[PDB]
Amino acid sequence: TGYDLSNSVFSPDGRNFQVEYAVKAVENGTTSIGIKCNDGVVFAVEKLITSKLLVPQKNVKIQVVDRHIGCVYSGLIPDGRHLVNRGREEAASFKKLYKTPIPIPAFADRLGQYVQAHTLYNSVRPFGVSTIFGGVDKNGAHLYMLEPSGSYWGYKGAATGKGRQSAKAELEKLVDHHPEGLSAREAVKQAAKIIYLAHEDNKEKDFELEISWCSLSETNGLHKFVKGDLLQEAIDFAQKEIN
Amino acid sequence: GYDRHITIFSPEGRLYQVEYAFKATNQTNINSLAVRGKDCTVVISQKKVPDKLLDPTTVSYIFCISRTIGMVVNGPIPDARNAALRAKAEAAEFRYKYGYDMPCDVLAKRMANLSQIYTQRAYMRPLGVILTFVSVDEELGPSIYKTDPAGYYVGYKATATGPKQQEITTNLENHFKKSKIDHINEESWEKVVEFAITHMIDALGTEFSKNDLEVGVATKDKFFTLSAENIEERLVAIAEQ
Amino acid sequence: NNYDGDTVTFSPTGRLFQVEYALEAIKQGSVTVGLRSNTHAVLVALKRNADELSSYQKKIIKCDEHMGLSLAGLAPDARVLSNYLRQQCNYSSLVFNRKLAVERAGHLLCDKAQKNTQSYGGRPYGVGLLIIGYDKSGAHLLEFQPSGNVTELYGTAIGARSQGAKTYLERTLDTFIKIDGNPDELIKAGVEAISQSLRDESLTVDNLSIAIVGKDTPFTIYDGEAVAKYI
Amino acid sequence: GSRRYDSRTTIFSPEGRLYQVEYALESISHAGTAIGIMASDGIVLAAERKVTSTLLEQDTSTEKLYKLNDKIAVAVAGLTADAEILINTARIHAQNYLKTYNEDIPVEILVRRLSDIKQGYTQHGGLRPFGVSFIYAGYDDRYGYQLYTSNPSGNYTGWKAISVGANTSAAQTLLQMDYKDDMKVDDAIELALKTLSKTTDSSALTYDRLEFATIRKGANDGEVYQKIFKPQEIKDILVKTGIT
Amino acid sequence: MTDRYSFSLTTFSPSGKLGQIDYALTAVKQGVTSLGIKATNGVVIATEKKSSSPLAMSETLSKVSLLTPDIGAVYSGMGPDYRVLVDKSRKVAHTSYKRIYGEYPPTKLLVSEVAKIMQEATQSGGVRPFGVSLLIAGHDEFNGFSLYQVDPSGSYFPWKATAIGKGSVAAKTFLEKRWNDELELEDAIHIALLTLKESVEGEFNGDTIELAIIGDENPDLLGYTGIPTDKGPRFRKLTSQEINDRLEAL
Amino acid sequence: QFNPYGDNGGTILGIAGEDFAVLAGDTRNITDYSINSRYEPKVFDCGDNIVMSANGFAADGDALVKRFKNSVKWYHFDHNDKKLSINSAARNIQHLLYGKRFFPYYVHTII
Amino acid sequence: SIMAVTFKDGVILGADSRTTTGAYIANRVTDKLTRVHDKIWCCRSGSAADTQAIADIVQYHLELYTSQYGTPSTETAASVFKELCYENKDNLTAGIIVAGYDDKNKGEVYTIPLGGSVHKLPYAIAGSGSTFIYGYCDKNFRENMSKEETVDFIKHSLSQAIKWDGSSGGVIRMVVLTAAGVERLIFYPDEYEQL
Amino acid sequence: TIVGVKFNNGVVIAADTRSTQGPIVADKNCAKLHRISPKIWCAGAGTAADTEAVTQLIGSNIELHSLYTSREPRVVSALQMLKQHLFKYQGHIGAYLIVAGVDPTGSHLFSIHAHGSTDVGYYLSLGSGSLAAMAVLESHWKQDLTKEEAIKLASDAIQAGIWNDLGSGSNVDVCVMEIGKDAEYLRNYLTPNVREEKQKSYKFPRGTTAVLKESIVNICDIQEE
Amino acid sequence: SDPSSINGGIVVAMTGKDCVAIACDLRLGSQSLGVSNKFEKIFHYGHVFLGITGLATDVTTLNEMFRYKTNLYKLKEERAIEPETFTQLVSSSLYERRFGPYFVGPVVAGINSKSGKPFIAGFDLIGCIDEAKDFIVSGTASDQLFGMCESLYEPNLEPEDLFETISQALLNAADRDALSGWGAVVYIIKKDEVVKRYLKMRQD
Ligand SMILES: [Cl-]
Ligand SMILES: [Cl-]
Ligand SMILES: [Mg+2]
Ligand SMILES: [Mg+2]
Ligand SMILES: [Mg+2]
Repeated sequence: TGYDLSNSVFSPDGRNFQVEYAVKAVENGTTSIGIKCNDGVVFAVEKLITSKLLVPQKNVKIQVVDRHIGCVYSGLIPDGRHLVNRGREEAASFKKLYKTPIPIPAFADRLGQYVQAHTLYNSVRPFGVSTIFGGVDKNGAHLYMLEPSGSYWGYKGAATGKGRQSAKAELEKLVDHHPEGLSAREAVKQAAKIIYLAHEDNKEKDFELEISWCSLSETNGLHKFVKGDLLQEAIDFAQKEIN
Repeated sequence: GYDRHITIFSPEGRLYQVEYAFKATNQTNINSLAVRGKDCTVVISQKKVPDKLLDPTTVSYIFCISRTIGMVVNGPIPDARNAALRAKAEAAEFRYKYGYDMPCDVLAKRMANLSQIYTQRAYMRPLGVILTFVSVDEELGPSIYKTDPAGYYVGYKATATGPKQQEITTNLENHFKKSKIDHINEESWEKVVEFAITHMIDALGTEFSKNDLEVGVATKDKFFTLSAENIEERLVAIAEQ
Repeated sequence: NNYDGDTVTFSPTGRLFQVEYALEAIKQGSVTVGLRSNTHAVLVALKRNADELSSYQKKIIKCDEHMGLSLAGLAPDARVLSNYLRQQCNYSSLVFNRKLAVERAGHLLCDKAQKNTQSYGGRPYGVGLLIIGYDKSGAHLLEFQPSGNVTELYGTAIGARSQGAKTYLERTLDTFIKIDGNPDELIKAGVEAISQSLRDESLTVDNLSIAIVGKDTPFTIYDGEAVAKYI
Repeated sequence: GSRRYDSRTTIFSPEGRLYQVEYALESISHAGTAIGIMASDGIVLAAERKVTSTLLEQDTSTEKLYKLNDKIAVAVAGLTADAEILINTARIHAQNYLKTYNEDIPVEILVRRLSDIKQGYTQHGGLRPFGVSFIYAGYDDRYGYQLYTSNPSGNYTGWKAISVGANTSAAQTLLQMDYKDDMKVDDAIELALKTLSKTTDSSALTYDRLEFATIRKGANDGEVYQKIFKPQEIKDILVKTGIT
Repeated sequence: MTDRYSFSLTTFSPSGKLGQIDYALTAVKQGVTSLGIKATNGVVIATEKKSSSPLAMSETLSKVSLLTPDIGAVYSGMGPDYRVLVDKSRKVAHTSYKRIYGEYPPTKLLVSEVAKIMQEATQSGGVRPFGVSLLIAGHDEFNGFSLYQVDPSGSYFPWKATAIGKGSVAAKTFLEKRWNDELELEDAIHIALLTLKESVEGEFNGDTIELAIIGDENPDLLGYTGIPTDKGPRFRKLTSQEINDRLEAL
Repeated sequence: QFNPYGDNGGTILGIAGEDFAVLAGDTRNITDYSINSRYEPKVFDCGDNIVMSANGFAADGDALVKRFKNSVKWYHFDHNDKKLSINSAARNIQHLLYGKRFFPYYVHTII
Repeated sequence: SIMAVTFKDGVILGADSRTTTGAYIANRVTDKLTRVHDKIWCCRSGSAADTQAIADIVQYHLELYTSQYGTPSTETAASVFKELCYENKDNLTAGIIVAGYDDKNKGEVYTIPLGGSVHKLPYAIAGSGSTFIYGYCDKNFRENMSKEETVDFIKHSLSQAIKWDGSSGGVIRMVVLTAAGVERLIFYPDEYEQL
Repeated sequence: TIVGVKFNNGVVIAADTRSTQGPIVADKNCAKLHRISPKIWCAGAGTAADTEAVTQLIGSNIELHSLYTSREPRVVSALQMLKQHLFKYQGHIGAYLIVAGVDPTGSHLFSIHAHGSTDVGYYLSLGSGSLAAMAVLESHWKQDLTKEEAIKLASDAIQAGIWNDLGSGSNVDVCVMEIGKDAEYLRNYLTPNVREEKQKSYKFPRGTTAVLKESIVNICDIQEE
Repeated sequence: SDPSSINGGIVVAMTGKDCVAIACDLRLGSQSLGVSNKFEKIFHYGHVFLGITGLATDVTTLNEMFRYKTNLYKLKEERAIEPETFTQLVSSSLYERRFGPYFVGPVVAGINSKSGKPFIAGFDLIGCIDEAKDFIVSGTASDQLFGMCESLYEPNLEPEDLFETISQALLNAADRDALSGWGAVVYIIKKDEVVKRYLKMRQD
């Protein structure tokens, strides 16, 4: 034993226990989800209201990369911010050289390679976040989810955090009941519901819902936050479904 | 017992971190197979999409390194993509510096040397992957060259990699014992892919749908992967005889 | 236990013990309170002395004309972080002729603290900060933790016995937020809040430290007989 | 991080000893014995090759005696590969001195330089020391014939007669017994071989298990000649002195 | 990142042993047998092509490698370590010699450069020693034919004949009885094949044996004509057929 | 060839009274024979009851004033809001100017 | 004398074949139409060494781009050229016209003059001999020409450029970029001089 | 004067043998034909030290590359390595080369200039006598030349330079690289400039020169005994 | 101003039958001013001889450099360097200073100890090898030396005849150069004996 004391060390299994311990930090975090719709993607996250002293709608968790990519994550929040800062550098240098905004699959690998690099040495710690991200490019909509190991895949729906099992079950129903697809406005409503349903795992404290979306028709392929009436409409739909 | 944590010699003269990287290779539970035709080199690999939420089009362990070279990986995807990106960069740099397309065997050697360095230098860990490079080389013809975490590499008539590699290896061995040639004597790549799939079915003892497989084909001056419908056509031909 | 030797090591449950130990240094530090209305933001800090011959350690640092913070924990780390804020506030002014947003100031602190938690050789910052400011979107109050977590709040408190002041503010939330255009009443609420964290000792003239920033009020610190008014 | 695996090669023990230097000296104590004897008219270098084979090509082999320049030579005891690193450095230093001052390097200056390099590895860098002890045999016009020794600590000392490697305790006693100040090279040759013959762990001392050299003013008029003995010449001097 | 292993991973133990070098030698012991024999008019180096799979093409894996036109190398131990050493050995022959003196280095000096690289892996920061022992055969104008062994420590010794790896102890005893100072190259090749048969279990033929010589100049292998002083490489790898021909007269 | 310097004209004047001081300057900014601005302030209040003007090449003048104003700000931070005396400001400006001795601020400064 | 012209089915690149060292024609059969990708080519003018070095670097960048992100756009290729030409403007003398065919965007033409600036145009002319055909090309160019019309337009235009510019001459090379593929054309002096 | 001429089954290069410092002839029999690899040769004009040095360097790296890849070297590899090196040094390495050779891809002929620009052709010429040579090549070259015709054309182009260009002179060196064959280096293929016998012998009577001192020089090492 | 003609001086080398000869003047000056008449320009490393003309500081520096390199060569190789090998070493060493060269005109002379073949070679200041059969010239009166050598020289001269030819080539060439003369030395080299002769010449 001792194989779990240092990053980048293979155990006799062929496992990197430090990365597996980083996953535990992710599992401890709040719930975040991603839904791929007809012409775009929708991101949503659970924000635990630790106290009444928290200013509503101020501690924004979802982050934009470039102008067409949204990123949300569960686990250690600073680690997620560090990853997004890198993502923004990667996207900037891509656009600087190639002119076109970075494609989502291209952007996914940039994060993937960077996170994977933090599993190669004992002088660094793995990332304590699973990141759900995506957006619209020339080839259409893309949704991704990126783990501490650097592993990522494309998704129809994605979920991570403490209420991931509950969320996943809900996402699987949507995939089955909508083979032709889901609209952007529908996805926002469904996203609100799923976060509310996934809040049963964090039922002690009350929470604040935060949603964002990129859609070719609804937002011109740009990342925007769901605000005001459209947000309230989604909250009402969500509250109706739990009762 | 820190001789098991970093790449230094144990009293037996062994490198345990290298041996444990070999074990990570089978973590995906995927089997790959590569064979050579007359004009082509075919590589097939099991495709497993366990989650319904996954976009199955993005789930792949076959990579297009250059126009001519293709690479299938046995091991975790992060290390797989690490190796893929490097191999792409190395292939591009080679063409720029030396004015011709990097051969499959030379790329394999280069990646093998990089892997060797990780077994000797302490700060760098080995990658938990086995890289199988395929092409139709302009000098050597159809080529299969495979690299592992030890930094070892060699050319192959055919090869198999994964948990059930031995069953596939023996199946292929027995075929080449009959035919007494170093390749599949077939004109079209379509029939070489059919051979590859047929012999994987026989070795593993499992039937395959169009979404259970992943196929890569190398011809002269290009390497390409088959779509689900291209594979379906391949599976239909197998069943009809 | 075996996973607290350095900041680069997760525990089997996914915890970073060196960060948690740095968090512990804040709890040992003297209490400080932050709270705001829509017009003004106030810092109140209980300063700590070594003995009767010694001075009372300063708790509040000015970062710009419109921004500053109070500290709890390792004071030298607060000097490093406050110096960084001063530079960032200053870079924003010189280059963009733009006063640095309090929210963006928090984002910069978060990212600076984060780098120290993921790299080998270094250590996390051993201090907590309460940043107040008045920018283009009004009054603000932030709470900085050396884990990297920064949080915008109406009011809060950090340090030893800070839970008492934090509960008081949680009750008074609806009252003190409405104290607009009245600095003295907002400070009173802050002085009354920090009083809920006192035991044995009481607020004296060289014990209490208060700071305020607002609409037409530059960040100014009050010490000595300037705070006798509020005792 | 990396600290976990650091042996810390450059630290003191509680007793004030340098661990790695002490262990390097232990390594050197198993190496083939090398002897240096200084006379009034020259210096002798004798050394024992370690358990050789009949299939070893002796006439082209060199593991003990090396040439630094025309005036200075060294006998090695320890890791041969380590010694060659230092030898090439020493050879360069001598050439640098010659280029700068247009005079051959004084023996002590060369010895000090190599000894300073060894010292560095014991104080900084975190690397293992060179597992090598040298016997320097050389001549210059200031001090004449000189014998020095250096060890992994980087400490060097001057000698009339000295041994390094295996069985130095026994060897040094035998040299101390028969050495005299008015001794000559031919007598010193005999003493060196007699000492090795008694201290050797082998059954008998033969030509194929020896390297031998002399630095003589026995060169035509006021100048110095180095003589690295050939296998046949070592065989002849063994018969002459009456050992075989 | 940065390589933070700036300290030695090979250190002296209380007994005076350098553990990592000893363990590297143990890895060499496990390696497949290779040997070298020096004749009056040439040198022969040989080893077994231990194929890891019958599907593998063992011709693509070269255990015997050309370093210069007149110098060749073979090994026992870890193949990947050998491969990178050959790359460095080939390059150092150019950078530290040919680009200076306009000619290829003599065997002993190229061996010295290889030895130096292996010594440095035994002392430098954050590296393990090379897990190979090399046998380097070669020729040059002023030293003639020579055969050198190079160990993980960086130590090197010239040999009349020797063996390394699996069955070296038995093979060296076999060579001691057969070797003399009047051997012709063909006699050395014959002895090499006899010695190598003892350590081989399975198939013993031109396809499972790798054998090269340092002998006469090969003007047919030069690639060009028109310069009298250039007469072609002395290094030559024997073909599968050429080996089998000599196995009939075995 | 690129000439990194220019001449923005103008003229400044400082007079020290018994218990007061004045620093005057025209508001015209020019290049060659053209007027850039009829009102471009040249004399600045730098805080701590100090006024400053760097006349000549306006780009270097604006840079210097900007850097001195900055120095006043940091002097307060580093030395407990102590007032920067005019003699201390003068010495500080000497170091700002001489810091670019081999690529000068092409200005005549007065405080 | 180089030019690139967009038309209905795609784009055509055209160039002369003269390379000069002063008044000596160092090469009379030069190929100034160079390939940076399957259907992205460029026209080179100025220093032959600079323009070759640039084109080689671009080809490397687009080969690596393709391996990671698939086929690049013509706009992307022009941006890589621009980045090299702009950032190394003090040390380069290169006037390049980038032309390519997408299926989505069809035929596109970008010109990159000395400074390193980029200009997207329906057609572009460059090189020393371009000066003499500004009037002709402006008067005779139409959008959505046929392949045969565009070939005639380039042939006639470069013919005049060759006629008047001593730095230009030899054969008129052309490269046609369409959905159909890549076609190389050549026109000899006896053909184009009598026009 | 250096030339290169393609033919049916390969390529031939040729060169004169004059080296000059100003109006003076430094060497009358200089070797301007260099070997990069066994079947890749190049001729060099311009600064002599540069053509030699740049050829040796690339030839060294080509050899190492050939060993690394287990393949025979290609002309495009030497061409690419040369041009990138020369380009990097912005023409300051005064090497003007004609690179030719045969490899598994076929037979090739290229020119290289000091600033790093390369050109392809069936016939090429470089140096101060390139205009005299090119005049001959433009007059007599045709497609589908035989080996014998190409050698003739190549040497005739060099002769044009020898006679008409003052920067060129002495002898003609040739190298023929045919596909599927060893490259044949023909040093002093033509010798049309042998000096005539002198009218007089200038051998002096012994003791003609006045001497002050004599002494034996010790070249041997320090002696034994 | 021109570094190659501040100090002045010349060197010439010739081949004979089983012998070589190398000679040089003894002048060192500061343009018009004569400073030394004992500045020898020929050095030797074992049996290989090297003459160096040009800037005197570089002549001295290179000598010290090649002594340095040939001494290490000998320790490692366990044999003396040969003329052909040394020639390549000189070329290599000079070209490494391609864009900051030593202002010299080296001349190598010697006999291969194994083959017995006579060898001479010349270089430019940056390493180009001129390996002539007949003769090599260098220095401020190289034009003069070229004319003398080209007319006086004939192949296969015996050592004692070769001495007269090279001596008259140097002497009469130096007498037509303002920056050469002030004495002269001639080395006659055979496979295992070397004779050095100082020549009597006009001292203006
Ligand atoms: Cl490599
Ligand atoms: Cl061109
Ligand atoms: Mg490692
Ligand atoms: Mg024209
Ligand atoms: Mg004179």
